[PDB]
Amino acid sequence: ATFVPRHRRPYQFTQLVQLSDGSTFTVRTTMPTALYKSAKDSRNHLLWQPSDKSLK
Amino acid sequence: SSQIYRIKSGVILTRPPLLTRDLTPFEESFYFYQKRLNERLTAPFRKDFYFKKDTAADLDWRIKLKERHGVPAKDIGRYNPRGRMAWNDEVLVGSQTSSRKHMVEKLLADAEMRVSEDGEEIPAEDRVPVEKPMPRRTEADEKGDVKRLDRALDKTLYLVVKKKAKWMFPTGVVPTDEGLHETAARILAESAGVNMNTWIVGRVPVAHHVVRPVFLKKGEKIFFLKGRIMAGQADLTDNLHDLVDFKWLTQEELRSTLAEEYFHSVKGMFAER
Amino acid sequence: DPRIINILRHFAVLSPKRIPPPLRFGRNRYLRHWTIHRAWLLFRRQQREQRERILMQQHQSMSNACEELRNTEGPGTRETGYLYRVAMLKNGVYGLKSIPIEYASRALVETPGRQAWNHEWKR
Amino acid sequence: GSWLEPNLNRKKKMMKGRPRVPTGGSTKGTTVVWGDYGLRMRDHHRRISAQQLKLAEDTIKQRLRGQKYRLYKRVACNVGVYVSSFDHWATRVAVNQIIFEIRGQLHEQVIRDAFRLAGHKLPGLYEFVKKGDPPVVGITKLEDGLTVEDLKNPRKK
Amino acid sequence: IPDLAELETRSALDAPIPSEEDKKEFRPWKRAADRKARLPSSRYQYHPPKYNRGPLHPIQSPPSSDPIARDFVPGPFNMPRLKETFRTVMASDLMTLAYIHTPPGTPKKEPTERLRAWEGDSPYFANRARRAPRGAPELPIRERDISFRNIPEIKEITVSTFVPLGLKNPDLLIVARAVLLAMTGTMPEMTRSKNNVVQWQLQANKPAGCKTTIYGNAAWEFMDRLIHLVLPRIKDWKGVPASTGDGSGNVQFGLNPEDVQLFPEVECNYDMYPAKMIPGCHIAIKTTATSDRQAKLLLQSLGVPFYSN
RNA sequence: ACUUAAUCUCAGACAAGAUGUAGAUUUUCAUACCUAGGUAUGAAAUGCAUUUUUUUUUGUAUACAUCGGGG
RNA sequence: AAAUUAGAUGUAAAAAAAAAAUCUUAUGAGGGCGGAUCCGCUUCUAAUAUUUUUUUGUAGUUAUUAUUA
Ligand SMILES: NC(=O)c1ccc[n+]([C@@H]2O[C@H](COP(=O)([O-])OP(=O)(O)OC[C@H]3O[C@@H](n4cnc5c(N)ncnc54)[C@H](O)[C@@H]3O)[C@@H](O)[C@H]2O)c1
Ligand SMILES: [Mg+2]
Repeated sequence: ATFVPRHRRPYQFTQLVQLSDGSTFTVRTTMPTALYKSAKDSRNHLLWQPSDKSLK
Repeated sequence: SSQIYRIKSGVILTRPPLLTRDLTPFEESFYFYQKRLNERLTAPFRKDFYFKKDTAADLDWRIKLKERHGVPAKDIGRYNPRGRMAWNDEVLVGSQTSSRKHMVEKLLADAEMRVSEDGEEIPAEDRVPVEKPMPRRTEADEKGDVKRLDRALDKTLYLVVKKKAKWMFPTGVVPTDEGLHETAARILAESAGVNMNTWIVGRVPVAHHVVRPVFLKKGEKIFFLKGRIMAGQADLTDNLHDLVDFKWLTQEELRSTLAEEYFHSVKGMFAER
Repeated sequence: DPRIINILRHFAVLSPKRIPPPLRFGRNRYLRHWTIHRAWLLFRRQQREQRERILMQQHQSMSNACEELRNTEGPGTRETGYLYRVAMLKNGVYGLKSIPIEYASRALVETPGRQAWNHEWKR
Repeated sequence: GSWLEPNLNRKKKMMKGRPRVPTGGSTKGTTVVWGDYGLRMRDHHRRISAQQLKLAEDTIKQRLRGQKYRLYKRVACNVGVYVSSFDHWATRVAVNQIIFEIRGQLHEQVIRDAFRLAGHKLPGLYEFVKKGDPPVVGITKLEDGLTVEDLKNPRKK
Repeated sequence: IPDLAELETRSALDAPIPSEEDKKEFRPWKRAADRKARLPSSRYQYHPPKYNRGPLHPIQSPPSSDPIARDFVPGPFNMPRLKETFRTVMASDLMTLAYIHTPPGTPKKEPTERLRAWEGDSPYFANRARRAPRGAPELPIRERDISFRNIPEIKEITVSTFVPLGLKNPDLLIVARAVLLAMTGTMPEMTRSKNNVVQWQLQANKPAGCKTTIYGNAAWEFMDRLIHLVLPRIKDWKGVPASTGDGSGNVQFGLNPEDVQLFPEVECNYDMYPAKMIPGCHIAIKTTATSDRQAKLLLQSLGVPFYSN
């Protein structure tokens, strides 16, 4: 008699992630925060934007 | 003994969509339906795991939590997983709650701080609203500028050029020294300038157009490569080839401008959006 | 110790005995869920068949051009199929700098940023 | 290990056994496989010790010293001889089997003198063998079109 | 047409959309209140068995799709932006970048038997056991070309944390279990040590870590947080080593403890974990690719910078 | 064959591409031209070199087919 | 050097029909002939196996290309 395990998942919310460029997308996360304002990200890192001179 | 066909190498420079496609009505209703089902099967939210008791964050969460009638989520409306009225989890037709505009409204109505650092509720009139998201449709969308790359952010744009007149893509004769991928890169620089950041996908052609020879006239065998523009704008100033105008068109507007035979050959390369 | 108890209280809630029980739907609700389930799976089929149709058409276009390109000759005094053999080379395709980081890193976003596109980029 | 000292345990005692006596047409070890010339044991089957094979090698080296040659050994001492506890390592050799092989920029007569002197240090009678000559089935060389099936055929007269 | 006559005439899928008037009088909340009673229960009272005894047991378990089933997981809640981005635009490119044209009438390739057999004239060769794998002891998987029917994609991601010191301080494993809970959104499964080393004080068969595996959309969303929010914030980060890869299409790397707290889910409650109890994790990205170069190419298509190890 | 003790041999090939070079100064192609062909400036073809087993050279067929120490 | 984790083969999944032959089996035809079922001979059908045998068919669906209206 193989047991049927039941999934143990925590509460999840729908969060808006506003990157440093102002663009906003929706995500599914567990944190309670509503809007995550990201000041630093791939859009403001030189390694991901080598041609950008403002960050250089 | 002259060659019958003139080999040409062209580049179809395209700007990929910058925004996700609009969700269908079923997708919105389905997500809301599943989000509410998640309330009935996921563990309850422990505020003690994220907010310390008797702090600005805790007190601020508690006030807004009372406005949501105890629901820790902000995009599922008012629904209690437990109780005698948990069975009524299916919204009726027309429910604005399941719309995306309502989700963004509630989620942005929550990011504002309602309690100062001293634990006192900020007056409703002295509350700072958060900077709302940018609109999906830019000024070019309303203006209808076919020379802008901000237009139709939800669809792919194709760089089409006129030659002193028939609209077509940047093309040119292939020399004996360079190849197809080297020839296309040169034509793009001589046509639209070098001020655009472009990445040629590779060496394989995505489409081809054959103009059979008229027995006489020499046939044309055009092989079109595919290109991606990270940034920049096309400039026809001081172009070597006799180019007059350029415009960025969608897949729908493309068929109207280009000829039927010229379009029938390059439509196989198209994508979904 | 007090902080650890806060952690344990989180796991104690996820215990198999504490988590909610399996759903219990009636017939009318169950039938309604069946239609929602049935439609969603069919909707994926349409998206799948549509996504797979475009992928097929693009491959055919490449094969047509490539097969045709293999038969052509030139330019000038170049043996037939030279261009076909050169196009199939994969120099640097699997290298570190194959695909530019900037192009790949940029992704689709629900809403645009402050500056949707930068036309001032200079080589 | 080596060809004179195997990677075996001396404590584990072995039975005497008996050298291989092929009575079914086998020709294993009777031909020169690597070198150009060889040293064949042509009389009977014995059990050679590691002290007798080391002296044979030293004999060849002494005679051919200062010259370019490559000596191959076609036997290994993997049989522990226990003379009442372990005494020495030995090797079982069948009849008409090659013991050594050589190849290099040497004169054939100079190699004969080397193998000749090595046939005195080893026990038994030995024979100088070249590369390309037929094998030996028992004590009969398969020469003049003779095959291994003619030796098995009852009708021989 | 006779074929159409065989269809169900009383079709409910062809019924008109409900009107507005009837929509206004449909109030599930008013119906229950007015009744002031409990409606009789239905005689159909089948519930999924807690144990599956077997396929022929009188009581059977329903498929996991069924909502009543104890394995049911709520369906998708949103479209991961990275899954949408890759399929819509990136997929067409990878197919174009890596493509080898097959002639129209090319004969299909016959895969050779990797476990060779003995063929020859020796009577012994007939019943000889199949030869061993030539080269490595285990057979490596053969690479599949990138075609319109085979586009490498991300399938699942396994985050594994090893905490040797936990054995002595049991509070290191409790905090480690919580970090992977908020980071991934699943219930980690504790792991046990397998080797005994006295120098490192490691004892075998004792709980010394936990792990998680997220599949489907949850995996894509995890990559989004990693590539665009966590990895860019690491100080003096060079990239994923160019030597990563097991030879079958799976990429693996390790994060330091100070970069695990950079996760958006961990930093918000960074004060709820005791000091210096945040562990480091090993992230193994499993993809549909069939080779190391195809996998690295896929990650490069998602904006993953690689550095020469 | 599997296992045991020794010993021997090998650890690498082709096609294409690319890279230069002496050439011959012919044809095709691309430009500056003239008046559609030649006038030229180039490229290619051309012959052996050169690069090719994981390489900044891909593919095919193969066990991608090899590591430290000492002199 | 020695700690945990993730890996490490390939193929198939619309659908076949039909002719004879070689045995072997059958509580198949209660076969026939000698001595319903036992035993020895035995023809016929059926099934499995085998043939490289004799072939026929290899579609439909999605898309591409070519001609045709
Ligand atoms: N799963 C099937 O029934 C099925 C059938 C035939 C072929 N295939 C093949 O299997 C591979 C993958 O199957 P697929 O095409 O069904 O992938 P899929 O993307 O449709 O489904 C994969 C996961 O993403 C989720 N998902 C799908 N669409 C979504 C959306 N619009 N919004 C949010 N979430 C969404 C699904 O619930 C699922 O968990 C493909 O190569 C396909 O050709 C699958
Ligand atoms: Mg003697």
